[PDB]
Amino acid sequence: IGVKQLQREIVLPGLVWTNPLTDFGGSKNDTITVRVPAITTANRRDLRDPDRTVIASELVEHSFGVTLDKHVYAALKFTDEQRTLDIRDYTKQVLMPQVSAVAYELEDYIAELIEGAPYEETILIDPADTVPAFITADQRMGEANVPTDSRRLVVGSAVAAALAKDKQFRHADWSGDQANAALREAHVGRLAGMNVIRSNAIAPDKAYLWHRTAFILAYRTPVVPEGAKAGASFSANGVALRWLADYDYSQLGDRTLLDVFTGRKVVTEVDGSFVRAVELQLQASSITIVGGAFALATTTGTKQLKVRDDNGTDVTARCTFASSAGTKATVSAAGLVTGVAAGTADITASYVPPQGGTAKTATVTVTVP
Amino acid sequence: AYLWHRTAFILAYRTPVVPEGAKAGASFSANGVALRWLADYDYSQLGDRTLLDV
Amino acid sequence: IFVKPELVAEIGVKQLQREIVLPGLVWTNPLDTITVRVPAITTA
Repeated sequence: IGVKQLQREIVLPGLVWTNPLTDFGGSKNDTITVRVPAITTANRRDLRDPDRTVIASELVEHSFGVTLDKHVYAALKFTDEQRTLDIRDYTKQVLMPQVSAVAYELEDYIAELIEGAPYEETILIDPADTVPAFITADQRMGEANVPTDSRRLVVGSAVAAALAKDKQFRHADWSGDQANAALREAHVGRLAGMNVIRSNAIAPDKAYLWHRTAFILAYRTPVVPEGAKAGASFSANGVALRWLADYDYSQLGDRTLLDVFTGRKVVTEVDGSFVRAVELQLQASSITIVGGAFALATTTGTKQLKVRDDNGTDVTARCTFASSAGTKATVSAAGLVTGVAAGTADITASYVPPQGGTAKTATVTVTVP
Repeated sequence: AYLWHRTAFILAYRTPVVPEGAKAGASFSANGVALRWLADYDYSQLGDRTLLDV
Repeated sequence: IFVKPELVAEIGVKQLQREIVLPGLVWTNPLDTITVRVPAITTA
């Protein structure tokens, strides 16, 4: 007994600024202005110059603002009962799935914050040699005079897989370690100073290296309403959640709300330049449609085609599909090929390479029954 | 101006009872007459209602 | 130019309001409807 569905792990919320400052509603428009200390400019003058005039400097302190903008909430209605027919095992059903969903929603919020931050350029990591890519990332961090300490890197499944595939660490003599952590185990040790942290929430082919002073996350636990007969203050992996179920009456409503206030901020410069973080994207060079040749399902069926790169990442969302026999076989935008006429056709999937240039194309035949 | 005897000019107060979905708190009893505090959260809307009535 | 915060204070500035004097000078009765009996006066 027990076939519990596979579920994600909460790793990202523990690697970001959780409530750097407490009070937010005490200021206008629920936002707080943070001042950044300024710097002074200098000047040079030749000795024995006929002109004794001097040029004054300027000291202007640019400041930014952190604002609460989002309200993560989870709504659920009990099955026309309050005590036994819906929550027959208390604190083990309904509550646990709702808490897990809210935690995953906050994790996705943090992931959206990290991915949507303007990274300007993009470090293209090659599977042949990941260490040079990480060294380039270190160089990018060094150029902006970022402090060496408190630099954390979060990698995806594909990044860790490519690190394992790299011959630098696998051979155990190029990596120096005699225990062969890359082969005897699946955990890659810290490289280029930063440690390796695995996170499946982010895109598998995307890795993000950022200093501690890169992102701002604000979390506010709502106060327990005074007009609710129920109420709870259950926490969730470091952030508390507000639970209310006040028996909304109306259509015999047993609605339950698990909510918490969340707010995002990206740290920029005085002129505006996100040079405090870097992103690494795998240099995909070959793609192929999984499953090889296939018939379909029947003469009037559908099949969701899937395409994977050489590295082993799902790229179905970011691939285009074309049919050279559209009358024989009909393909959708997402790759859902539908069989309209029995026969033999071909479908070509094209993927734009992250490194740029011509799009990699792969053609697979289909035999619609 | 008004000059009246204590017998005249009477007033009546009830101090009603709270409904089922009350979630009431403490009492106030302003200027002698008692008052009831009602606090009802409206899940359908975005607000909470507080009522002091008699 | 130095950016500075804002200040909102409150020192003895109370909005003018009325005074509760009239309540307590009237015959208040607790509690559908209330009926008060009027005693009768006879004649001789």
